[PDB]
Amino acid sequence: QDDATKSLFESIRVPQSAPLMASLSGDYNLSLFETPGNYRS
Amino acid sequence: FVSQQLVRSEAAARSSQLVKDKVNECVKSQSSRNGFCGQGTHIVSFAVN
Repeated sequence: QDDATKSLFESIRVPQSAPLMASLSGDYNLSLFETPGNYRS
Repeated sequence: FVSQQLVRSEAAARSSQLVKDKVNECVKSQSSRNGFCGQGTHIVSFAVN
């Protein structure tokens, strides 16, 4: 289970990321997926 | 032991389906989706025993 979790999270990771688009871009209100203690959305 | 053999048979059947999919996707052709045929952007894949 530990090795499966590690492999799954290694396959999850993206090479590029744009964290500014979560709430500081676009007219859409998708703040439910905005990371702000807890770092979950 | 019989129950263990049955559970391992189900796991082997699922893995056999996965091997069929990987052979028909990554070996005979070049994949488009990432992550399925290993890490990075796929170039070529070889399957051995």
